[PDB]
Amino acid sequence: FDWDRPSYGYFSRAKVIQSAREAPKKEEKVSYPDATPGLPEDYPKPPAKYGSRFHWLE
Amino acid sequence: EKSLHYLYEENEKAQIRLLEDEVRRKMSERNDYQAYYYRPSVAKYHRISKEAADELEALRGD
Repeated sequence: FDWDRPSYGYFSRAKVIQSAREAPKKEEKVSYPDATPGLPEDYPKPPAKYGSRFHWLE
Repeated sequence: EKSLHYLYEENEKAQIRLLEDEVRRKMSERNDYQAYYYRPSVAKYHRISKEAADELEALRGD
């Protein structure tokens, strides 16, 4: 057949091919529209109305 | 007028105390907001372990 035997580790490397079949899908990030909302960093902080509102304080 | 001002301040403090009690009750009923009544469960360690397991696939070889 006039074929050459390959080396000892020819078939154990990484194979790069031009596959005709398209890759199925990219892993999309799951959307959670109603998560737990925290206090944002851009939220203004005025002083509290009548302070701590505890007994006898402010 | 001093008693009128002190009564107005104490009455407004009473309304804000009732309103924050209602807000805290509705927050603890649903565990919605991230300040009180919220147990922060994080998957930082799971993502770290998944990134490490993806990194050791490149390390597999000879």
